[PDB]
Parts: sequence; structure tokens; C-alpha cells
Amino acid sequence: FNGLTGTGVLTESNKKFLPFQQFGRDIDDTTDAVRDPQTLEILDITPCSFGGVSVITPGTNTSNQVAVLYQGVNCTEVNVFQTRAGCLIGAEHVNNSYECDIPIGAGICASYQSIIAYTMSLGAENSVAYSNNSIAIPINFTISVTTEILPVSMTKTSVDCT
Amino acid sequence: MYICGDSTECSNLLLQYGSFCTQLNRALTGIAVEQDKNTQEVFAQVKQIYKTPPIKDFGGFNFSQILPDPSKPSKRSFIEDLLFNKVTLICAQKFNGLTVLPPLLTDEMIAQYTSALLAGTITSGWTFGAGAALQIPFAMQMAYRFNGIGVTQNVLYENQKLIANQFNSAIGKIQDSLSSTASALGKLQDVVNQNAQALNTLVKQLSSNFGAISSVLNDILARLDPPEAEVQIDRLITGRLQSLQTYVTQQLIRAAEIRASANLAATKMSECVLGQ
Amino acid sequence: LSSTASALGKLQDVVNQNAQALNTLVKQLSSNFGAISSVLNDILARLDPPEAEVQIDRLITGRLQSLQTYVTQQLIRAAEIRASANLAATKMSECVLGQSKRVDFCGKGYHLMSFPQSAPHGVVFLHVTYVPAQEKNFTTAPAICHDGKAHFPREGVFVSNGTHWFVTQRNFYEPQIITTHNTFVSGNCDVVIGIVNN
Amino acid sequence: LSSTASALGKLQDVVNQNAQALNTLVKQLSSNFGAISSVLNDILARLDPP
Amino acid sequence: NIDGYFKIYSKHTPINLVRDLPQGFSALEPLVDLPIGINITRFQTLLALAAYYVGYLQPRTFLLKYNENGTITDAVDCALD
Amino acid sequence: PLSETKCTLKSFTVEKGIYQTSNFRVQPTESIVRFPNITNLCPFGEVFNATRFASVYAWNRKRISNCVADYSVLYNSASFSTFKCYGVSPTKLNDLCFTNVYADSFVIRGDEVRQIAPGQTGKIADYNYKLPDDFTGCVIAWNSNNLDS
Amino acid sequence: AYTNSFTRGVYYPDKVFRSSVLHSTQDLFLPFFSNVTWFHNPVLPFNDGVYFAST
Ligand SMILES: *[C@@H]1O[C@H](CO)[C@@H](O[C@@H]2O[C@H](CO)[C@@H](O[C@@H]3O[C@H](CO)[C@@H](O)[C@H](O)[C@@H]3O)[C@H](O)[C@H]2NC(C)=O)[C@H](O)[C@H]1NC(C)=O
Ligand SMILES: *[C@@H]1O[C@H](CO)[C@@H](O[C@@H]2O[C@H](CO)[C@@H](O)[C@H](O)[C@H]2NC(C)=O)[C@H](O)[C@H]1NC(C)=O
Ligand SMILES: *[C@@H]1O[C@H](CO)[C@@H](O[C@@H]2O[C@H](CO)[C@@H](O)[C@H](O)[C@H]2NC(C)=O)[C@H](O)[C@H]1NC(C)=O
Ligand SMILES: *[C@@H]1O[C@H](CO)[C@@H](O[C@@H]2O[C@H](CO)[C@@H](O)[C@H](O)[C@H]2NC(C)=O)[C@H](O)[C@H]1NC(C)=O
Ligand SMILES: *[C@@H]1O[C@H](CO)[C@@H](O[C@@H]2O[C@H](CO)[C@@H](O)[C@H](O)[C@H]2NC(C)=O)[C@H](O)[C@H]1NC(C)=O
Ligand SMILES: *[C@@H]1O[C@H](CO)[C@@H](O[C@@H]2O[C@H](CO)[C@@H](O)[C@H](O)[C@H]2NC(C)=O)[C@H](O)[C@H]1NC(C)=O
Ligand SMILES: *[C@@H]1O[C@H](CO)[C@@H](O[C@@H]2O[C@H](CO)[C@@H](O)[C@H](O)[C@H]2NC(C)=O)[C@H](O)[C@H]1NC(C)=O
Ligand SMILES: *[C@@H]1O[C@H](CO)[C@@H](O[C@@H]2O[C@H](CO)[C@@H](O)[C@H](O)[C@H]2NC(C)=O)[C@H](O)[C@H]1NC(C)=O
Ligand SMILES: *[C@@H]1O[C@H](CO)[C@@H](O[C@@H]2O[C@H](CO)[C@@H](O)[C@H](O)[C@H]2NC(C)=O)[C@H](O)[C@H]1NC(C)=O
Ligand SMILES: *[C@@H]1O[C@H](CO)[C@@H](O[C@@H]2O[C@H](CO)[C@@H](O)[C@H](O)[C@H]2NC(C)=O)[C@H](O)[C@H]1NC(C)=O
Ligand SMILES: *[C@@H]1O[C@H](CO)[C@@H](O[C@@H]2O[C@H](CO)[C@@H](O)[C@H](O)[C@H]2NC(C)=O)[C@H](O)[C@H]1NC(C)=O
Ligand SMILES: *[C@@H]1O[C@H](CO)[C@@H](O)[C@H](O)[C@H]1NC(C)=O
Ligand SMILES: *[C@@H]1O[C@H](CO)[C@@H](O)[C@H](O)[C@H]1NC(C)=O
Ligand SMILES: *[C@@H]1O[C@H](CO)[C@@H](O)[C@H](O)[C@H]1NC(C)=O
Ligand SMILES: *[C@@H]1O[C@H](CO)[C@@H](O)[C@H](O)[C@H]1NC(C)=O
Repeated sequence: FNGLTGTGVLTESNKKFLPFQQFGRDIDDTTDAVRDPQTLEILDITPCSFGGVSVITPGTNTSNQVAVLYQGVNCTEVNVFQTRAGCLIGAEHVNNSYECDIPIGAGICASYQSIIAYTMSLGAENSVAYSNNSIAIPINFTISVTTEILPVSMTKTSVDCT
Repeated sequence: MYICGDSTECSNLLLQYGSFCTQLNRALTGIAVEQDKNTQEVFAQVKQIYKTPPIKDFGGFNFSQILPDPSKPSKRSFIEDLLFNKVTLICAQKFNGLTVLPPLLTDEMIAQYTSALLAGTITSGWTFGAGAALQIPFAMQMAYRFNGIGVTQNVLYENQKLIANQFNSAIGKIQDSLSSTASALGKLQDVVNQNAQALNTLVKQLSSNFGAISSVLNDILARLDPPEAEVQIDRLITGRLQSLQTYVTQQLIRAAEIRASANLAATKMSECVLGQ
Repeated sequence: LSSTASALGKLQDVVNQNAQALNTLVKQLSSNFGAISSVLNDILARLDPPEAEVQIDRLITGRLQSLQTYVTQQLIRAAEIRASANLAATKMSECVLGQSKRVDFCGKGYHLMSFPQSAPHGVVFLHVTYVPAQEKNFTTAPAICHDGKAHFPREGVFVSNGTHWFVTQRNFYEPQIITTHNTFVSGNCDVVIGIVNN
Repeated sequence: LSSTASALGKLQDVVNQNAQALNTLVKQLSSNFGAISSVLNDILARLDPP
Repeated sequence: NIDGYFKIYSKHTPINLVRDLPQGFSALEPLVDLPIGINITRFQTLLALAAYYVGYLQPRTFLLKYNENGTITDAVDCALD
Repeated sequence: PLSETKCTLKSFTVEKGIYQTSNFRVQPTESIVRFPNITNLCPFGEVFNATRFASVYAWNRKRISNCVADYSVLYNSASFSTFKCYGVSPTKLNDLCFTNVYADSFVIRGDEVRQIAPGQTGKIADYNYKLPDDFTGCVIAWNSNNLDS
Repeated sequence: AYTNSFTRGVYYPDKVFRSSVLHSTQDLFLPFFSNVTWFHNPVLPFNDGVYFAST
């Protein structure tokens, strides 16, 4: 448009231009709305979809298939399953809740038992039998041994300049 | 996407600077991954998910102000709602390259974790941190807690009503402080302000000449011949690289202190709530 | 420990991070950075000073930037390792040379004692803990008033097996008959809520 | 305290580190950095803008 | 009159005061741009078949605020106080 | 995608987890171009066909606007001696759309034609006609030995 | 006579549409809270521009 080169999708805009402007800018330098030089209407501009790709795999040593997650893209234009962190292709949706090993996001995560995506479960749910006239006391005991690992230092390296 | 906006030749020139891009992506990914472990290690300290019984015979103490409210979209309590109101959706990646990722644990799961912790603390004392929860009446748990600081236990059993009324009044007095002095939550706003300012500076430093003839790549690529446009394409990569490096360094430095604060919060939860 | 692997992930991660950083630094030595060649020997043996100095300046500034980046990353990592070492020293001083009373510090349960062992670049702690089990739940009471005098337990708790009352310690079930050598009297049984005759 | 030296090591080390950093920052103004001269007024006074 | 360009802005609103310039804010929307390229130092007003104010502009930094519809609502003069 | 993962990790075995490989974008097609209706020819030729030129100290200044500029017909002409063009480009002048054009026409001797360039001093470039430190279109010089000689 | 020009002399600097933003610009403006000289045909100076009101 008159030397203004751009890429994106054009839509009929709603914002009102005073009779002496030519184009608008959302913030800083973001040319979003433009008035054409011939037919004298206003069209707004927005870039078309783009974004990263992630691969969910159970491991080559176990299986040989993967699933693909498109980040922040409403994939109606690319078993498709629409999540809040993009959308997942290659996985099936189930109702059951387990504890998962491959977190995806927004409370949704997937695993392989092929390649099912579900909602993680916090843990086993139980209710304590509270009363104002009864207590519980142990009768037996066990001795347990636990391990923990803590690093204290790393290697010493000296690099010259010349 | 940030340095060479949707261009082809600019990427071919950027390939000559070695690999000053795997490091930045790796560092940002590491920070993003660590941000999830920070939240995981604090709240996720209870194995099961307990819940309070419908019986509300706690000896006189009134916990209705902190227990979850079923008639709520998020099943939160009164104080959590007050806190949420006092702090001010498929988000796509902008043409700058900016991207915001959603947290792994949504707010509902955090609310469930806190509710489970509170129910266990009320109905089992400190016995649910070692092994299985062992029920004990609340009055006797509070008497045991007095016995732990020197005061004998017959002080509570003859002053139960006074202590209950004082606790109820003290709990009630906190709603006014939270809903009237909005400046109390100053520790949770400085982080957001600093992050916003840093990212705003990063975005705003895109429209700078840096010694070139234009601040936008398309203008240079549509006017200068390719033999002599290579000089003006440079002096533009070498400013954006420095901007990105500075942003990454400050992000790492300010994430270190967040990690330290998360560790302190985890310690406080471990030995202040579970025990005495 | 002998069978299950991946129990030493932290040390392996530290070593891998160091190796990756050093390998990237060495690998960054083969970039043109805008010059004509990636080796100074060819540039010096193929040109005259007037523009050889320009090429050398380009290479020098690129390599200096890379080295500064590496040094800064190393400083950050060293600070993190120092924090971890301070935590390890505190745990060694508190849980090995004494007995710890703070919860969620050493082990999951009631701490008893600990043993240190070495590691390639760290330390391994073996904590011994006491965990109760085989629970059983009884009927209780806060105080017992006899002849109008309320008796409270010195250390323990009143329980009933169904017909009789005993005083037991909290963490283990050892019933004892109620005498005046393990209970103390304070007041009268008119203000306490839960008084049981006995 | 009044006889043995090198007792307050940490505070002296901190002060020395700060002083050394400031001194090495100030000492950088004399570097040529590949220009003709390290002084700016003179190099402005002996050359044309280009 | 800048770099060979004569630019004329204007506005027209009624007021209720009868003494002097009223209290309020109102932006000026441009009318005329001319590529003349001339030197101007003095000016004079012509009559019809009497009362006007004259002020002089100076370089300055302003902070303008826009509303939802794209009209200036207020401004801040940086070098005032 | 598994091959992409192996390339990114630079190994033949990948462990359980989620990995980021690359990014995708939608490729645009069917380019569109919009231009105004003004299509009147422009008097550029007259600028080069002025029968009389002016001295250096008083150079002819002309303003050009509301035209359809054509430089391809002007570039392919071989009647010019030098066409050293700073600023933008010799050939890419047909795809750019400007606001106004300034034409400065005069006559100079053969020993000062080189001095007409930004960022340099001299005799006629310092006291008669000085170009600014930024780009100003570009210059054209052609020999004439039958009118003023 | 002299009068106070309270908040007069603001114009649109550029032909660019903006909305719900705060923009910092630098241009030739009439300073806030200055004198305007009332007049009543005298020739007047033209320093860098003239804000000309009327009634
Ligand atoms: C447009 O007209 C103005 C008139 O002011 C030209 O500027 C120069 O203005 C000065 C007075 O301000 C005129 O007087 C001269 O002043 C100098 C410096 O004080 C003094 O040394 C001289 O002896 C003389 O008194 C000056 O004549 C005038 N310049 C010219 C060429 O007349 C301005 O140059 C005019 N613009 C154009 C494009 O011609
Ligand atoms: C993702 O894409 C779908 C399909 O285009 C969107 O669903 C449509 O949304 C529009 C806008 O509100 C509605 O008018 C249509 O009726 C919807 N159609 C269907 C079949 O649902 C959806 O809104 C998009 N979501 C996001 C977050 O962009
Ligand atoms: C403790 O007393 C109660 C009396 O029923 C028992 O524990 C509860 O049993 C009910 C059965 O209706 C369950 O619904 C509750 O969930 C139980 N409470 C828990 C699991 O905390 C039980 O009989 C007694 N405990 C033992 C060890 O015998
Ligand atoms: C719990 O507290 C109550 C009140 O102090 C005890 O007494 C019960 O009171 C309710 C009405 O509030 C009556 O319906 C019950 O019949 C009372 N219980 C008895 C045994 O008389 C109660 O005993 C306490 N313990 C339990 C297990 O409820
Ligand atoms: C407490 O637990 C221990 C260990 O579980 C029990 O000891 C075991 O008892 C069973 C059956 O009596 C024997 O077959 C095992 O050989 C015992 N193990 C050891 C190491 O001696 C003990 O009986 C439990 N105590 C009670 C009162 O039930
Ligand atoms: C615990 O506190 C809550 C909040 O003050 C009490 O709820 C009040 O109940 C009375 C009686 O129905 C109502 O008139 C108030 O409007 C309630 N407060 C609110 C904020 O809605 C509750 O009654 C207290 N618990 C007990 C056992 O009294
Ligand atoms: C100890 O302090 C408490 C409160 O701090 C006193 O209780 C108050 O007593 C007055 C006088 O009867 C009442 O008006 C208040 O309502 C009471 N407050 C509460 C919360 O119940 C108590 O009297 C003091 N005891 C002594 C011995 O001075
Ligand atoms: C509760 O404890 C009492 C006290 O030991 C039990 O009473 C004893 O029962 C045994 C049964 O073999 C008799 O030999 C003793 O003589 C009884 N002692 C007294 C003082 O009577 C009682 O059986 C226990 N009840 C339950 C349900 O465990
Ligand atoms: C504990 O015993 C006392 C007396 O030994 C009981 O108090 C008496 O109870 C009787 C029966 O209701 C009344 O007629 C008397 O007036 C009460 N007072 C006195 C001084 O005798 C008391 O009720 C018993 N407690 C329980 C829980 O049974
Ligand atoms: C900005 O534009 C909006 C959109 O037209 C204006 O809102 C209109 O105001 C008029 C006058 O009150 C109403 O009759 C219309 O119904 C409104 N439009 C809508 C869609 O409700 C608004 O007045 C303008 N000015 C400001 C300051 O907002
Ligand atoms: C003056 O204008 C004429 C007309 O455009 C130019 O003459 C043309 O020159 C080219 C190349 O020399 C020829 O191919 C055309 O046939 C000529 N056309 C005519 C009508 O003569 C002339 O070049 C212009 N003057 C200058 C100095 O360029
Ligand atoms: C430009 O030309 C087209 C077709 O000749 C016409 O429809 C349009 O109205 C013209 N533009 C203006 C502003 O008149
Ligand atoms: C790898 O595959 C082998 C053969 O199927 C299997 O025995 C082994 O357990 C696998 N390893 C893991 C970590 O799953
Ligand atoms: C749960 O499973 C049933 C059938 O087993 C299915 O119809 C339903 O859609 C599932 N739930 C959701 C939320 O999809
Ligand atoms: C306007 O001029 C008068 C006298 O010339 C002076 O007293 C007054 O301070 C001036 N106004 C301002 C705002 O300076």
C-alpha cells in the first residue's frame, strides 16, 4: 500500500478515523489499520498464525511413535484435541485421572500404557473420622532408612586469553 | 523471529555469528522449567487429599472464614477471594517473538492442596506429617500446644470461652485490614512490575537505528542493492544481540532470588504448619 | 541402590551442564564472525597489514564476547553450587552431630540419627527414622474429677478400653492405672467441658 | 583484637574488592580501543566528521 | 512555517464566558498544508467593510493522552514545574 | 518428527519427555498492490531539456509532485557520462513511492564534478553548493560541448 | 493588555490514529500558563509561529 509492505490478513475494521488520518498504530510502531488509496475505506491488519512445535515421546527404547503439540495455535487451519496450551495431534482423550509422567500444561498431561492425554489427579482421596470424643493411638512401630544426595563442588577450570 | 523479522537473507547472515542462539533458548527453557519445580516443592507436601467432615464441633472456634466455599466458581474461601481481588484464552506469539506459557498447576489444584493441608491440620494435629493422620479433638490439640511453650494445660480448660472469643475476633479483624489497606501486598507486586518493565524495554528497543539508515528491515531490503545492503544489515544484528543478552542475564540474576524465596517458603510450610 | 538406577540425577546433571558449557565454548572458535576465514594463520599468511588488522579486530571482538558470556554463566553456576554446599554443611552440623527436632529437615518422621557417605562430587546422607503403625482408636476425656477435685494428667492422655480408664503416652500404647503420682489436681469440675466421673 | 592482625578478614576483603572494581573501571578511560587517540577533544580537533 | 511548508490548523467552538479565553481543553485539527518554501518574518491582519490575541510558539516536549475514540483529552507540559 | 528430535538432541536414542524442535508459520500467497488513480505524465524531460542552465552560486531549484515518475526510460539512456547514485539504488527506483522530488540543476567545470558528494570539503563544495551529511537522491552529470563552449 | 493562556494551543502533531495510549512528543507548542497580548493595523513579528485567537 503506497510503499507500505506487509504480511498478514485483512479484515473490515470498526474503529473510526477522522477525515485527515491515513493509518493507525496500536502501540509504539504497530501498523494495524490502513486506508486504501482508491476506494477510501479502512481495513485492519493482523498477522496469520505461527508458533512453536513440541514432540511428546514415550522413549525410543520402549515404542516408536510420538505426538505433536502446536503451541498457542487454534488448529482449525493447520485425533485432534484442543487444549489450553495449543493443541495435541496423535493422542486420545479419556475421562480417567492418573498420575502422569509427561506434563503438557494447564492441568493436562499425557502418558503411554497408546499415548493418552488426560487430567492429572492430585492423589488418593479419603476422609478422616473426626469426633469430639475419640482419639487414635499407635500400637506398633517401624524403623525406616532414607537416603538423600547433596552436591558440594564442581571441577576447577582455568582458561587463558592469549 | 526477534532479530530477523520473517526474512531469509538475514538468517543467512546470522548463521555466520556462530551459535549465539542455542544458549539463550536453553537458558530461557531452564528458567521456565525451574519455575514449575518452585511451585511443586512448596504446596505438594501432602500425599492424600483429606476433607473436613460436616460436623463443626471444634469447641467454639469458628473456621468458616478460611474453609472452602462450595457455592463458588473456584471453590475458594473468603480470604483467598479478598487476596485475588486486591491484585491486578489461547494467547498467541506476537511478531516480536514474545510468548507466554500457562502454568502446569492451575489455581484450582493449588486451592485443593491448601484445603487438604488445612483440613489435615485441623483434624489431626501434627501427626499427619510423620505417618497416617490420627484424629484428636481440637480442644485437646490446643491444650497440647499450650503445654509445649511452658504453660500448663489446665489454663485452657478453665479459659476456653475467652480464648475462643479472642481467636474469633482476631480472625474477623483481618478482613478489614485486607480489604481496606491494599498496599499490604507489596511483595507480590514488585516482581510483576520489574518483569513488565524489563520486557517493555526489550520490546521498545526494536525501533532504534543503531547507526544504520533505518530501524525496520523491510525498508532496507527494499531500497539498497544486495551487494551493498550487507553493511547496513549489520550494525543492526549487533545491537539486538546485546539487548537480548542483557535481558537474559538480568532474567537469570533475578530468578535466583525467586528460587531462594521459594526455598524459604517451603521451609516455613514444612516446619511451621505441619509441626510447632 | 545397586539395582535401581537414576538415583544420582543431580550430580550427573551438574557434570553434564559443565561439559556442555565447555564444549560450546570450544566449538565457538570456528566461526567467521564476518571475516574472510576462521583461522588467523591463513589471514596473516595471505594478506598485508592494512586490512589484515580489520579482520583480526573482527575475530578478536567476536571471541572476546564469547569468552565473557562463558565467564558470566560460570559465575552464576558457582553461586548456585555455593548455596547448595552451605545447605549441606548445615545439615551435616545439625543432623549428624546431634538430634534434630525441626520437622521436614532430616527424613520423613521422627528423626533418630544419621550416617554420612562420600560421593564423586557430593555427599550422601542416610537418615534413620521412627514411624508408627497398626493404629487403634479409643474413647478419651480431658480430665477426671474425684471428690469434686479435677485431676489432669502430668504427661500422657486418658483413654478407655470400654469399661476402665487408663493413662497412656501419646506415641505408644502402654496403659497404666490412674494414681495420684501421675495426675495433678486443679480446681473443681464445674467449668471444664468433658469431665467424666471416675 | 588489639594485637593479632588479619582478624577482620571479611570486611577488609569486601572493601578491597569494591575499591579495586572502581579503580579498574576508572582506569579504562585511557584505552585506545582501536581508535586513533584515547582523548576525544583532540581527535575531534584534528579530523573531519566523516 | 517549517522546512518549506506552510501549515494552518483551526478550530471553532462557542463559549459562555464573555471576558477572556475560557478554562478547558480542545485539540486543533489541521486544515491546510502548502508546499511554498518562503521566508516569513512579519504578518498583518485585514478588515471587513479589532480584537484578537497573539501568542508565540516555542519548542517544547508535551505528553498527550488519547481517549478511546482517538481524540486528545488532556496534555502535560514537561518543563513547567 | 522423531527424526527432528534425534537431530535436535544429536543422538540416536531419546528418553521419555517433551522436546521442542522448531516453529511453523503460514506461507502467504496472492500478493496485492494498491496505488492511486493519478496517471499524468511528468515533466522530468524538460529538466534535462532546459536550453539554458544557471551558474553554480545560483542553481535552478525545481519541485516535483503529483506525477508518475519513470526512471527506467531515464536509466537506459546512454547520453550521460556518470550516474553515481548514493542513497537507495540505480534500478530499484520504480518500486518506491516518495512524497516530493527536488531537482537542482546547474553547470560545473570538469575538475569539480567529483566534489559533488556528501561528507567532503573542497573549493566549490564548501563555498558554493554543499550537500548535506545524509542521502539526497543522487547526482547526474553529462558533458555538453556544443552550447556553452 | 495581557491575559493568561491557561491550556490553549494544542494541535494534532501527526496524521496517525491512536487510541487509549499516552504519547510523548516534542514539537513547537505554545507554553502552558503564559501571556497572550491583546490587540486592537500594526505589523507584528513572526518568530516561529503565531497562535491567533479571536472573538
Ligand atoms: C528571509 O528574510 C530574512 C530577513 O530577516 C533573511 O534573514 C536575514 O535577516 C537579517 C536580519 O535578521 C538581515 O539583516 C542582516 O543581518 C545580519 C546579521 O545581523 C547583518 O550582519 C547584516 O549586515 C544585515 O543587517 C539579512 O539581510 C537577512 N538576509 C538576507 C539574505 O536578506 C532571510 O535570509 C530571508 N530568507 C531567504 C531564503 O532569503
Ligand atoms: C477456535 O476455532 C473455532 C473454529 O473456528 C472457534 O469456534 C468458532 O468461534 C466463533 C467466534 O466466537 C464462533 O462465531 C463460531 O460459532 C465458533 N464455531 C464453533 C464450531 O465453535 C473458536 O472460537 C476458536 N477459539 C479460539 C480461542 O480462537
Ligand atoms: C476408628 O473409628 C472409626 C469408626 O468407624 C473407623 O475409622 C473410620 O471408619 C469409617 C467407617 O464408616 C470410615 O468411613 C472412615 O473413613 C474411617 N476413618 C478413617 C479411615 O480415618 C475405624 O473403625 C477405627 N479405626 C481402626 C483402626 O479401627
Ligand atoms: C460432642 O459434644 C457434645 C456436646 O458437648 C456431647 O454431647 C452431645 O450433645 C448433643 C447435642 O449437642 C446430643 O445430641 C448428644 O446426645 C450428646 N451426647 C451424649 C453422649 O449425650 C457429645 O457427647 C460429644 N461427643 C460426641 C461423640 O458427640
Ligand atoms: C510389629 O511389627 C513387627 C514387624 O512387622 C512384628 O514382628 C513380626 O511379627 C510376625 C508375626 O508375629 C513375624 O512373623 C515376624 O517374623 C516378625 N518380625 C520380626 C522382625 O521379628 C511384630 O509382631 C509387630 N507387633 C505387634 C504387636 O503386632
Ligand atoms: C462464624 O462466622 C461467620 C461469619 O461471621 C458466621 O456467619 C454469620 O451467621 C449469622 C447467623 O446466621 C449471620 O447473621 C451473619 O450474616 C453471618 N456472617 C456472614 C459474614 O454472612 C457464623 O455464624 C460463625 N459461626 C458460628 C457457629 O456462629
Ligand atoms: C484478661 O483479659 C481479658 C481480655 O483481654 C478480659 O476479658 C474481658 O473482661 C471484660 C470485663 O468483664 C469484658 O468486658 C470483656 O468482654 C472481656 N473480653 C473478652 C475477650 O472476653 C479479662 O477480664 C482479663 N482478666 C483479668 C483477670 O483481668
Ligand atoms: C478393659 O480392661 C479391663 C482391665 O484389664 C478388662 O478387665 C479385665 O478383663 C480380664 C479378662 O480376661 C479379667 O481377667 C480381669 O480380671 C479384668 N480386670 C478387672 C479389673 O475387672 C476388660 O476386660 C477390658 N475390656 C475390653 C473390652 O477390652
Ligand atoms: C458425677 O457425680 C456427681 C455426684 O457424685 C453427679 O452430680 C449429682 O448428680 C445427681 C444426679 O443427676 C444430682 O441429683 C445431684 O444434684 C448432682 N450433684 C451433687 C452434688 O450430688 C454428676 O451428675 C455426675 N456426673 C455425671 C456425668 O454423671
Ligand atoms: C466515543 O464513541 C462511542 C461510540 O459511538 C460513543 O458512544 C455513543 O455515544 C452516543 C451519545 O451518548 C450514544 O447515543 C451511542 O449509543 C453510543 N454508542 C454506543 C455503541 O453505545 C461515545 O459517546 C464517544 N465518546 C466518548 C467520550 O466515549
Ligand atoms: C528531451 O526530451 C526528448 C523527448 O523525450 C528526449 O529525446 C529522446 O532521446 C532518446 C535517447 O536519446 C531517443 O531514443 C528518443 O527517440 C528521443 N525522443 C525525442 C522525441 O527526441 C531527450 O533525451 C531529452 N533531452 C535530454 C537531454 O535527455
Ligand atoms: C479511482 O478510480 C476508480 C476507478 O477508476 C474509482 O472507482 C475511484 O472512485 C477513484 N478514486 C477516487 C478517490 O475517486
Ligand atoms: C528398554 O527396552 C528393554 C527391552 O524391551 C527393556 O528390557 C528395558 O526395561 C527398557 N528400558 C527402559 C528404561 O524402559
Ligand atoms: C466420558 O466417557 C463417556 C463414555 O465412556 C463419554 O461419552 C464422555 O464424553 C466422556 N467424558 C467427556 C468429558 O468427554
Ligand atoms: C505577563 O506579563 C506581565 C507584565 O509584562 C508579568 O507581570 C506577568 O508575570 C506575565 N505573565 C507570566 C505568566 O509570566
